[PDB]
Order: sequence, then structure tokens, then C-alpha cells
Amino acid sequence: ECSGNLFTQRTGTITSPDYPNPYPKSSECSYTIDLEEGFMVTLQFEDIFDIEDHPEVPCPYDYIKIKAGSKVWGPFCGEKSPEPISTQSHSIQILFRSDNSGENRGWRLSYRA
Ligand SMILES: [Ca+2]
Repeated sequence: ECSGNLFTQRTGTITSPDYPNPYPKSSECSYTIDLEEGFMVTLQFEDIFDIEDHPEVPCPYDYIKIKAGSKVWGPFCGEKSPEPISTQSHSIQILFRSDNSGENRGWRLSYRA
């Protein structure tokens, strides 16, 4: 269980469950950053980024996705750390799902506004 996290603080670090040890099978995580209008969240991945991937199909197993307003970043997977995100928004949703197999360390991100 890791759905429904709500952050109202302007700074924080968020990780996949158990990071940097493998995230659970069948995860459905969600994290909402809810700030006052006018604030603009910036997000950066840090340290190891390791989400299961596929050599031909883009992120079919596990992935993190970020949504703000109408804008979507990702899904992201694999070993490459996504580039930093300047969301231009005060209300951000961070979603992570995993399937029922594999072993991967997950992700860590920090945010600021
Ligand atoms: Ca998996």
C-alpha cells in the first residue's frame, strides 16, 4: 500500500518503496504535491534510477509518470535518470506502478518550490 501520499511542504525527497532495495511487485504508488497557486515545483531524480524495461516496447512493465495540469512527463523506465523537470505548477501528481515480476532498485527524487 503506497497510494494517496499528500505533500504540502515546499521541499521534500520521495522514493519508491524500499529504495534502494527492490520495489515491491504489483505496486501502485501515488504522491501529490499540493502547494498554493503561484508556486512552481521543480523536480530532479537523484542517485540510482533503475526501473524494469523492455528492449523493444516502451515501459511495458513498470514506470513512473508525472502529471501537472495538462502536462505529462514519462512514463520513464530503465536505468537512465530522467532529466530535471520544471513543472511550472503548484499541483503535481507522481505515479508509480510495477508488475508482478523482476528485481529493480527504483527511484529517488527531490523537489523544491
Ligand atoms: Ca517489474
